[PDB]
Amino acid sequence: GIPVKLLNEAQGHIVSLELTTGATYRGKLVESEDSMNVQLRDVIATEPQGAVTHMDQIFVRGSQIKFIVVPDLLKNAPL
Amino acid sequence: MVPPINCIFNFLQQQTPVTIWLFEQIGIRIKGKIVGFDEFMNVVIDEAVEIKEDVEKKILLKGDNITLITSA
Amino acid sequence: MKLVNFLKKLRNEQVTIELKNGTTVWGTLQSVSPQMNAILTDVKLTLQQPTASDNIANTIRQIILPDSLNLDSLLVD
Amino acid sequence: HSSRLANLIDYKLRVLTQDGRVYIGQLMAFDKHMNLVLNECIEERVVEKRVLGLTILRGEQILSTVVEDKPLL
Amino acid sequence: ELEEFEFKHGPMSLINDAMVTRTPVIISLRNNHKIIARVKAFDRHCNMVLENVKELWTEKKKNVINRERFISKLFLRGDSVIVVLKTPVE
Amino acid sequence: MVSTPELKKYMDKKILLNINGSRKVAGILRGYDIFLNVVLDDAMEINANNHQLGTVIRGNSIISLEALDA
RNA sequence: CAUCCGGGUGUUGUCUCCAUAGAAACAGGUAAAGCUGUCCGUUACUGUGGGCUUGCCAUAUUUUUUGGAACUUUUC
Repeated sequence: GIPVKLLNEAQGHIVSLELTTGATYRGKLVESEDSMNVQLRDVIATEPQGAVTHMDQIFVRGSQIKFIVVPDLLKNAPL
Repeated sequence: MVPPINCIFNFLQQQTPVTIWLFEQIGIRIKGKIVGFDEFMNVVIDEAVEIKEDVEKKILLKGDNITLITSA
Repeated sequence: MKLVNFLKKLRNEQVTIELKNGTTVWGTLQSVSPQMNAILTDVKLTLQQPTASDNIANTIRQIILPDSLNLDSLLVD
Repeated sequence: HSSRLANLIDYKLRVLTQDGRVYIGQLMAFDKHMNLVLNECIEERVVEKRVLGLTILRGEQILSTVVEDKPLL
Repeated sequence: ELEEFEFKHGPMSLINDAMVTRTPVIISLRNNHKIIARVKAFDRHCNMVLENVKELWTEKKKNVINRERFISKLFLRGDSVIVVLKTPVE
Repeated sequence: MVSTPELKKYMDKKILLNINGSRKVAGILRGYDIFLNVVLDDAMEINANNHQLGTVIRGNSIISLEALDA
């Protein structure tokens, strides 16, 4: 469907995300998946208290991925 | 490759003691040897004991609440 | 062989349904989906204060239907 | 069924989430898991505001949907 | 298929066994509010239709205060159902 | 989604585990699974006191896994 | 460089045969037309009949729809 392939067409660019844990990371995408799995490099993690951190490689969970952010130029991509 | 199903078969025939963690309750612990199991992470622990180091004394566990299975 | 089939016959009915979050929504039913996705028309939703929304739409605890409906005649296939 | 979700396609709605946020923005897509993608997103924690852009929220995080405005031409 | 054989032999067979005789069932729900009513029809997920519903629940504001509520019909989804008691009259 | 992810470049490599409950442990990833369960050798948790163990980690409670050395 | 024998597409007109009531009625104008306004034929909410552009085609036991929820308390 359009919600799964819309992320795979965003790969290479940077996207932001939301967790069920509550913290968000940001980084340019390396891979996606049908589960809503993730893979980035150079994450910029930020908890609700606001502690900034660095994480090199991160794989993510489909259920734990809450709400993701896609590139604004990818809104003219056809479905 | 050492798969998570291929490791658990050695824990039954070896009869090793294994500690069980919680789904969302790290304050509790688990222990015991597992004789057999099932596909969904079902466990029949033998010599069942509940883990401030108050060890309280077959048990049957649900795979949805299992967290970790570490030999030793 | 499910109770979801009779709930599609519950269309046009008023229902003050409770949710797993625990809100209150009184409104007329539009349609019932096979995964319980229900559409509401001319609704009165409450959390906060009561706030009216026109087209309201797995968290539903139970819909408390009115007593004017005869249940056994709909409970047949 | 799925007749109700397509008729809202190309429409701005208010969708409440399970955490309590209600993101608002026009509907671009819908999926079988309740996955919807939106454009021009604005979250309202409550007196506040937030500017994101294009978001695709999951079916687990959703609570309901309610349309704010009619279809834009 | 195989759900029909367990429908009479299983623990849901008493849901037919009490529900066939018109017995009442006290169901302990997930909201911290036990349910008392008379059952009509149920399913494999335990989505039950009650008649003459009566809930019992404490409160605070703080001291303990119990309250009751009368419901005509309530098709409650089985996901909140956490313990169902087939308490017979006889 | 039977296709398991590609941790094969990190297999037999040092790890910095992220788990549920604010838990972390270091160990060499020996094997992977379809569900993301891992097998760690030289188990050493991150308290500040680090106790060596020598470990089969569960998949779902883990959040991610990092690298000590690049 | 010409001539000659032939050709295509479009438009309006005309002729032939068949059909007909229909509102093919009225008025503006161009190089062309319902080009434009009024206008009417079925007629926009139903029931019977046809066709599909359709619902994706049916998963309570790990990444979305059968719940890890419930409940308590402080700080502003």
